[PDB]
Amino acid sequence: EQVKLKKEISLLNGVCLIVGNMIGSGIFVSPKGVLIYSASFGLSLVIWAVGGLFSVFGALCYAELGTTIKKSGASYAYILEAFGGFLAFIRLWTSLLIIEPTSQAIIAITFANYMVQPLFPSCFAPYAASRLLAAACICLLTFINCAYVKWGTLVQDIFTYAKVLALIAVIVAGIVRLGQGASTHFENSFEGSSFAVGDIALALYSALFSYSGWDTLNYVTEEIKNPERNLPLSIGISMPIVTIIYILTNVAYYTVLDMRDILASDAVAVTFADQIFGIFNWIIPLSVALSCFGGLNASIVAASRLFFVGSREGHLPDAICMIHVERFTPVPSLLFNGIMALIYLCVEDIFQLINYYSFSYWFFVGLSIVGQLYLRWKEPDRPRPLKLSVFFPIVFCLCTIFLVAVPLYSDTINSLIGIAIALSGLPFYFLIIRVPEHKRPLYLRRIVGSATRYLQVLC
Ligand SMILES: N[C@@H](CCCC[NH3+])C(=O)O
Repeated sequence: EQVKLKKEISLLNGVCLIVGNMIGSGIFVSPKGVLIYSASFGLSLVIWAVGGLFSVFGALCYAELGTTIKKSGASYAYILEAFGGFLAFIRLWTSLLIIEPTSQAIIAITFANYMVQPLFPSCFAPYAASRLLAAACICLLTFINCAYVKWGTLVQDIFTYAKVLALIAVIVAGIVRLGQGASTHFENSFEGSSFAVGDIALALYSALFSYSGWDTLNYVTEEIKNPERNLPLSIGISMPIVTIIYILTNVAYYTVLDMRDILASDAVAVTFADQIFGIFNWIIPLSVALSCFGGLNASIVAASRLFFVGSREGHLPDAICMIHVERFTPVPSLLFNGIMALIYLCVEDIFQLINYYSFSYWFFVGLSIVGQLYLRWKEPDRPRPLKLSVFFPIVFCLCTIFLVAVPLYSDTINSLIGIAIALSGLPFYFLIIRVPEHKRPLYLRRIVGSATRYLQVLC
């Protein structure tokens, strides 16, 4: 009965946090980032499959890591127990300022856009709506996750079911248009491609960037029923599902659209629909909005638990490690994440904020893998229920080196401002965190007063 974040995330709610968070407005809108560089369908599908394989290697690394550690945080519990503190600190701080607020605000804006879109198919949706609809979405998901976490897993479940239904719809349309005929785009000179170290590297980067989120279940891993089984099994059931969904929906696309109008189109699914569904060409913008809703709910669960864990370790203020008394949901962490996402709804060029945290994000996943190897070396006696091999940590450490080098020479000043964000986090750690609580002024008294006032949100 004691205040503890009860588990209540089954295997199904495990597969829905990963699949949900993963397939979101990635293959729905301009997924041709792997087609611009691999200028052919055959090479495009080969690079989809290869990026999927390498994301599977990363997800198996994280299954082993999350069954080894059994602490939520998913990049912050694996840097904190392998390395120490400071690096974990600037992983919560990068996720606190730039990574999680921006990603949630962008998913909210992209949900608003494609909710409104069937009304404004050619005209661009206004900036007044498509930001107020985004704030309504963020606030609704924060409230749904703040009331009952079973509600939050339910929302995630429903909208992941919607995602998979819509993508099965487009995949079925593609297979139909392939069986009846219409196989000109496919299997005929399929690979008049652009084999080149630059182009192949950038297409692999775009694919491996498109399967992100495989580490979403690891954020909520103190709340899984028997994590030892349900975390690796849910990851290993989610990753082939999402890889298959990706390569099949791209097959469909290529079968219907063409190399020309599949580029130079804003949201290629909303092009595919216009070519096939006809009068029901609004279903696909509706499904992009639903998939963005599922992805936003998963981002909110994961970010709320990242900040909760971060404050439980002493990094974020105590007020953020607090459960609700009767509902058992991290109310102050969720309010904080919602505050941050809504603040980042006021920014105009947020899709420009993407790239800083892009480099930093893959850096931190890499540092977590490096920490897994550090633990394999230093403590080869910790109970690891699922210990696969070293081959997967090694290959995905290499793939992380690649995914970190690509945005460091392509656009370097942005990644430098990302490192600047982490450096800006540094002073709080070297001046507030590392203080042993008995050197701070009556700022402590203010902090405790505020923490009590916010304790008056659980009662
Ligand atoms: N992978 C999702 C984004 C969620 C990953 C977490 N930042 C996408 O492809 O759009």
